[PDB]
Parts: sequence; C-alpha cells; structure tokens
Amino acid sequence: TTDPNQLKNEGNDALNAKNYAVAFEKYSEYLKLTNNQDSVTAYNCGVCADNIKKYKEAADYFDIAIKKNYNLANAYIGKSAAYRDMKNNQEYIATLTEGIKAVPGNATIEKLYAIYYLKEGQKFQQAGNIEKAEENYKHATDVTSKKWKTDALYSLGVLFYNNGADVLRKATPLASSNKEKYASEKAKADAAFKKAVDYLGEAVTLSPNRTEIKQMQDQVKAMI
Repeated sequence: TTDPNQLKNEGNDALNAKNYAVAFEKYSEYLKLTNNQDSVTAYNCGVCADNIKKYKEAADYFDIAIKKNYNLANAYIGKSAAYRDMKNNQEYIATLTEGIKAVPGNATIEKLYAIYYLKEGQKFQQAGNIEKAEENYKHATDVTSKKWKTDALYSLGVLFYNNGADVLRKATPLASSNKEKYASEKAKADAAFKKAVDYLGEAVTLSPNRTEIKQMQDQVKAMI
C-alpha cells in the first residue's frame, strides 16, 4: 500500500488482531510518510515496537508522542520501559526524572521513580555503602506522595540506626583499652543516631498511622 491513510487502517487492523509486527511495519511507514504528526499512532507504534523487541525504535516513537504533548505519563513510562528492556538503568531513571518534572504527582511515574531509588538504596545498604545508600533514599523523597516519602524516610532512619549500632558494637572493647578511639567512635554513633531520630521523626509526622515507625524512633532515642 502507498496511501498513508490506507497504511494507518492496515496497522489498526493488525493491532486489533494482536499482530504487533505488522502494526509496527504499517504505522512506522505511515508516520514516515506524514512527517510524524499523528501522536496517537506514534504512541501505538512505540508499544508495538517494544512488544516485538525493537527497543530503540520504541523510544523514538514514544519521543514523538512526548514532543506533541500527547498521553505524557504513558509516553514517558513507555520510553523508560524501552530503556529498561535495553538494560540501560541510567537512561531508565533519567527518563522517569524527565517524566516526574513534566507530569508532577502522576501516581504510576512516582511509583516507578521511587521504586528505582529505594531498590538502589537497598542494594548499597546491603553492600555497606552508607553514603550511596543515603544519596539514593534521599532521591526517593523527591516524590510528592506522603506515603512514598514516608518509606524513603523510614529506610533512612533504619540505615542510620544500623550504622550507629554497628559503630557502638565496635566501640565496646575500646572503653577500657583505647579511650581516645572510644570517644571518637561514641561521637560517630551519636551523630548517626541523631540523624536516624530526625528522619524517623519526619516519617512519623507524614504517616502517624505507621506505629512501627514511632516504635523504632523510640528505640533510637533510647540510644542517645
């Protein structure tokens, strides 16, 4: 077929039958011949491309929808998913970051953004990298959702509570053998516990129904 309207109708027929490869073939040709102006078809073409594993092509079509301000939350999610499928985490989170800036307070984009950073923080916390765990959990607090902010703050509270306890653990044998180092370690533990009390306090304020957060803040206060 040569007629662009015929190509779009053929692509619609293919999509209706779940033949994503034909729909991609017909829509991509239609968009090429009509100067990429139909954002509804561009969005559908991006989904079809991702379904047949043409990930770079998918990202290109979702970009058309984004530039035409069409179905923005879905177009950013689609573009991010294409980069996730290409196993490109940096472009995955960069796209979600652009999406949260364009459509603030979109439930699905905020969930993906926050899950990414909570998982990164967890990964660094498990590998004992406190500074990088903190950086990642702090990014998960950038969401507008009070619920998602609460669990990023609760994760920061636990991170610093565990760090202060670990420092206190290593300082016990020093109390009667190296008082110089004992004072240094005690001050480090105190600083960690004070950060923990403050992050947990912030979480309790946003989610007073989360009684376990209040209980953990009480445990940290008992260490100061």
